[PDB]
Amino acid sequence: ARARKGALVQCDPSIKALILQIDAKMSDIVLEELDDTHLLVNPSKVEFVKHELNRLLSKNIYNPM
Amino acid sequence: PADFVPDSVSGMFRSHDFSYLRLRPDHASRPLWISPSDGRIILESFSPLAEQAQDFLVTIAEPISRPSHIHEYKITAYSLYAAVSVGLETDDIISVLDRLSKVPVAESIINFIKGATISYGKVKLVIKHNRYFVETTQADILQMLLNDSVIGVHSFEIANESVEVVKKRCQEIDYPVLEEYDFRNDHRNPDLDIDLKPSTQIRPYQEKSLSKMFGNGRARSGIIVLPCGAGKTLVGITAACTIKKSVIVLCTSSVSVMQWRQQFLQWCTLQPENCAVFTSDNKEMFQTESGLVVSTYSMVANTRNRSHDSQKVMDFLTGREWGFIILDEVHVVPAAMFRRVVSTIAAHAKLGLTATLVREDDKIGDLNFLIGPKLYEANWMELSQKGHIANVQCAEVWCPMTAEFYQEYLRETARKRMLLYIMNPTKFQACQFLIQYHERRGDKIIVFSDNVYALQEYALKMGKPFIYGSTPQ
Amino acid sequence: SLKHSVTQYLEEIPQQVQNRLYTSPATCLAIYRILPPLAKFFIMAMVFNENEVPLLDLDKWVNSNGKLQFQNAIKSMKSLHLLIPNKSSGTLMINLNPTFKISLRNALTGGEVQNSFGVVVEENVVSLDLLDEYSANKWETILHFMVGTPLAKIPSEKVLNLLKHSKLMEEVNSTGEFKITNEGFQFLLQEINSQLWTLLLQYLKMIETMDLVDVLHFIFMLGALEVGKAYKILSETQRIMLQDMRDYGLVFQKHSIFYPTKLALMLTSDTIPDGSLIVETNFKIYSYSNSPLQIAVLSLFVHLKARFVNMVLGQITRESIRRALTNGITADQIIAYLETHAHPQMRRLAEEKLEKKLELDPNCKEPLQVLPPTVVDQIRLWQLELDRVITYEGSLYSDFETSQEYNLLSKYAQDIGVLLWKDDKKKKFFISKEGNSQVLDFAKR
Amino acid sequence: STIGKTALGR
Ligand SMILES: Nc1ncnc2c1ncn2[C@@H]1O[C@H](COP(=O)(O)OP(=O)(O)O)[C@@H](O)[C@H]1O
Repeated sequence: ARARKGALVQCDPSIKALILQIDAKMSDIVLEELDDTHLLVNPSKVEFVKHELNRLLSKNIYNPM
Repeated sequence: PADFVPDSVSGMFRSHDFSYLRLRPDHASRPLWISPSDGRIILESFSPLAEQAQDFLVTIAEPISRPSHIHEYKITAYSLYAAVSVGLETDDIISVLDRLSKVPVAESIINFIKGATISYGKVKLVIKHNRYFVETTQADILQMLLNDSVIGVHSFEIANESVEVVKKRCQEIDYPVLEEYDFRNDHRNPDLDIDLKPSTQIRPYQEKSLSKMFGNGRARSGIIVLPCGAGKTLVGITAACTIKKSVIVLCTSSVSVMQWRQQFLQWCTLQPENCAVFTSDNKEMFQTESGLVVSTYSMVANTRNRSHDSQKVMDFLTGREWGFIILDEVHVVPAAMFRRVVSTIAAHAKLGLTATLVREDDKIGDLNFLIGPKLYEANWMELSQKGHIANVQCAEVWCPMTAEFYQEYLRETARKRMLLYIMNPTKFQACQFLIQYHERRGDKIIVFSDNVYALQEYALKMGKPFIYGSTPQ
Repeated sequence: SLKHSVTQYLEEIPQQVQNRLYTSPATCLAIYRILPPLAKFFIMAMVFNENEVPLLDLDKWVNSNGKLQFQNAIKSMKSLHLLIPNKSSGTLMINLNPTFKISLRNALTGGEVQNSFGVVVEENVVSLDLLDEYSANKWETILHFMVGTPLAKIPSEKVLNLLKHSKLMEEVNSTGEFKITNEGFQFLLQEINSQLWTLLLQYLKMIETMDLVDVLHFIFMLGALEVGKAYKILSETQRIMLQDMRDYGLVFQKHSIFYPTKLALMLTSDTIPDGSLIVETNFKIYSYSNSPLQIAVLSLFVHLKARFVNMVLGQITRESIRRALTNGITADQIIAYLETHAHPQMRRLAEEKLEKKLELDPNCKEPLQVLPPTVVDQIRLWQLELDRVITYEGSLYSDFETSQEYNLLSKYAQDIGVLLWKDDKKKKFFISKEGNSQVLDFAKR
Repeated sequence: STIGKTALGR
């Protein structure tokens, strides 16, 4: 009997690996690893990781002009 | 734009709003829209006069995008420079544009056209006995050109290698040079007796391009752009057969040269004795007075190392004053040194043939003073729907990388991830399934692969042959 | 959807209020037209006879084929309490509401009406020059403020308050700006008649304590009135209601006499194209439209680059598409707009494409796609990109003493539909924050 | 148009 507040992130192995790299550089990002598709993350860092992940993924996308 | 109230949405268009003008009463018939700022032309291909405008717009404006319904061209300085040469003046252009334009032509557009359309036709580059002479039919031009820092019925010599410099200087200065060859009155160059046999056929677009090239009757110099497989070989053969002068063709391959020659002989009545192939294997040249030399850029642009036979061939090429040069895949001529061949090799007429007139660097614009402007371009979907070319269902397959390789993708550097995401198993599995399905459908399949290691791995895995640079002819 | 929405709102009203609503013939004439044709036929049959007819006699009229329509007609008529079913002598007799009957009789036979339809001042004005311009300008201003394009004369606090308090035009003071929503885009996609009905319905729901029956009296009487003529001024609530309706561009006041406008008649019943556009394979849009409303709505999902008098040219980009999606607009709605505003050239080419498809294989009737499938695929793929990352709020349960207890709790969560993931090997599971309290209570019990 | 299908693979 123990409850822990947090944010559940559901994704695929690739996004999970990206999140693992981000957490390895910043341990506080991921609070815990649930499964190969689920990670428990800090509520405060959700709004920051979303924006930073969008910035990181922008590289793989070609946006002319 | 006087006493014209802006709309509430005018802010969204930053200096692009074109509502300050009014529409003519005959808008329902006039198919053209003109951009007063960017120079873009919107053409209605589903309205009367669309056919009459489709060729004039191609002549005066470069195509940006030409989808099914609405065509998009653009007027530029280079396009106007190309148009002003073939018997076209601002007066005629403006007359046709006004007669076909829903909106009146703005004073800014008129000024832009006038500035560039009145600076052509005062200098001519001629060649006499392997000497390049910059002949001008007027003398008063000297008082400015000879007084300019770079330059220096009257004719003066110019260094052959300095052609690439003088032509660019001419582009910068008001007057650019035009290379016209009156083969009818050209008797010094020995003639070659080759004609197209009756089996030859000219497609309507090929005939239209030839008309745009020979409308005045004097052969000009420039570039021709046709889709791959449109018949560029036949276009070149027709040009050579109608000019009837000594010609040298430069092609960027040996198999291409072989088929070039094979089609050359098949399509025209060229006698084998008058034909010569200049490649690495055999270097013999025709002993007849006039013939054709088909070689490659590697065999014409090299200056340091040459064989004994190849040195004799190069001396022959330099000593003789050629009459026509045909550059296949001309998009490589503006390279660091390939541009040197244009200045060194002597020829009265230069034709380039290429399906694409674009390249990564900014040297594409140098083609204007290297070989001349573009002459003709042909649409792809138009020919596809007219049956001249095939229709393609282009598809992009998204192969998800598996976690095992993606985890290494994250850590690996830039150089290794290239092989990593190219050798993913999902691509192999999809390729195998598609190969089986299409083989049951009875299709002839080509699999391209730039990476030699990936090509070899796929070939050895699937039991199928691979071809790359190491493969012999 | 017009009649359906109006009928739904009228059905939700209490019977006590409906009985008083049927007092004026003006409201009855408007309500009568909204019912299905079979219901209207039955109502017209019953209005002129002062007797009771059994339901079986009405059933006899309908043929076997229209037996299904009979059920819908009777259900709709009974929902509004228009027909009062009285059972006596072993027969389910059917009778019409006396107030509705008398109102219809007065309206049809020109009986006493108590000036429900109003009077005439015989002082006509120029409808085209003034009424049309006034209503067009005011409706354009409200729609411009809705689409978000800058506009000088902002709408009045009345309509602004209605907009905010309604689901339409979500606003936040912390952000300090107003933005459109999914329902907003649907409203803009709806026709003029439904566009007016939506706002009027929202006003009807918003008003509190101005009688509900009086509001419908005024609206239906306004629908009754004809444009281009004067009408002398009515209820005390209806005076302020008329002033408020002037804020929606429906009725024009000099600054004593009010005049209905084209939208007033548009309220009652319905009544190259402007708005038709061409979409190219290069993700380019060329809309042969000259209207700031259309330009602004196109700007939602088009990265506008320039414009001409006759048309507007733009380019579809990931940024514009993401903006539209973030506003809550669905790709289905976007393609619906494009399809219903497709150019005749696009429609003809698509018809030829379908003809070629059927000629090649007439066995299968492929759907008619006006615009190339690649654009649809790209838009849906961008929506999938936005939906790539999926996150939920909740808590994780672990360290279960017994597998039986773990299975019991997980199964209870699954039964109540608050289970998102489970693993038997690890004896762990995750539940939604909404069901966290229920799961905890069940665990305690 | 096969967008909603599960991705290809083993
Ligand atoms: N007018 C034509 N009549 C017959 N065949 C033609 C014609 N134009 C092109 N072809 C054919 O098109 C193919 C490609 O010709 P080729 O000159 O190699 O094109 P390119 O050099 O532009 O790739 C050849 O099979 C050629 O015979």
